[PDB]
Amino acid sequence: HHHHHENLYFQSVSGETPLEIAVSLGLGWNLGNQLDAHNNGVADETSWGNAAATQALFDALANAGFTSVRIPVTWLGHVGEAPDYTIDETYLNRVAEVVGYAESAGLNAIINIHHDGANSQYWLDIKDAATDETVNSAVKAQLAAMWTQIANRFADKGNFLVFEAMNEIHDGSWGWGDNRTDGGRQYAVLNEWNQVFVDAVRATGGNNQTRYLGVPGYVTNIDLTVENFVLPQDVVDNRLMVAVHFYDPIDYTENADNIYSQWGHTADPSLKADWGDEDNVTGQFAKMKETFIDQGIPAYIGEMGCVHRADDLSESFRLYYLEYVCKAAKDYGMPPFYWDAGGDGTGTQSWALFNHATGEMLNNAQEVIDVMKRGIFTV
Ligand SMILES: [Cl-]
Ligand SMILES: [Cl-]
Ligand SMILES: [Mg+2]
Ligand SMILES: [Mg+2]
Ligand SMILES: [Mg+2]
Ligand SMILES: [Mg+2]
Repeated sequence: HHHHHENLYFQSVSGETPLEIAVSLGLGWNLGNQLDAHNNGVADETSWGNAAATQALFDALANAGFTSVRIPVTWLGHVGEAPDYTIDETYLNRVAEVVGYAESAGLNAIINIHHDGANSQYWLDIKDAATDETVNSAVKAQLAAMWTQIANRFADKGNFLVFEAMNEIHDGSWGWGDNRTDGGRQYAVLNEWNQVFVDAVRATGGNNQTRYLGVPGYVTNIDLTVENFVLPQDVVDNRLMVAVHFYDPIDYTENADNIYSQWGHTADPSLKADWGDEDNVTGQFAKMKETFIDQGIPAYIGEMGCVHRADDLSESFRLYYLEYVCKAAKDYGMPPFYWDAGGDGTGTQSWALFNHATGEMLNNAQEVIDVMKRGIFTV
């Protein structure tokens, strides 16, 4: 019995133990294909199928019963040259607008560095940082300078606001590259980068000294995280959370080849992926519980989800999958954040639950939201 009263007032992340931190984060949602979107080398919020995000969206998320929103942010084309790596002020203001929508609606919020790290193809380059100390130093300098500016811009915000160091770091091969054969250097470099982020945020002082921060393992993969992640040193206890992503089995959840329409024990074998059923969900989450949660280290599932099926029978399996994964997340100590890429809600690969500009629910989103809420908020 370590729990304590929450003698505060405004919405916030809170708690010292993994399970209490998870309660405060509740059920999450990602503002996807939004501030993460980029085109022609520059972040471009409206270029990947969404109109600009609004307060109306965040009010709708809160009314629907979400607790927290992850706001992926791509900064490409909005950061100056070394040594200052100055962030364009208007873009930073836009990030602050979206954070403010979440704050106003009584939601927790996570902001990050997102597609700057995509595939090691831009400045945030693990492949070359692991072989060239000059590159590693430049990456760290940019990471520290950017996070100093972001932290300073949000220094007045309370603990509703979380900073997540970066997104999905890999050398191009998505976890099956030189990270497997190089003796551990890439894993060590990512751990160093997370330490640089923590140090830079904490050095700004004030509220940033005690803010909850998210730090990922390699390619946000559960196995590579439990095997190789090292928790950074910190000046305060219990304010670093391990970030993982979970889409298993991606062939089903994203429906790439439009052939796997069922999932789990009752699925027809000819209509399902050949792996990744219920035992994979609990088996993977058990690794996170054994390595982190049970050792006092909080963790969260920064992205999860499953695309819509227009067919009634297939959609039943999608709702079952989402309900099963959310209930397992609750049982194993991690808040899940659903991946909502928005768009128009048509086609065979739609993640959208809300129109990102009007806040209106799309198609059967209410039923999807209800099953996810049942996993998190119902015993
Ligand atoms: Cl109690
Ligand atoms: Cl499996
Ligand atoms: Mg073009
Ligand atoms: Mg500035
Ligand atoms: Mg390069
Ligand atoms: Mg040198």
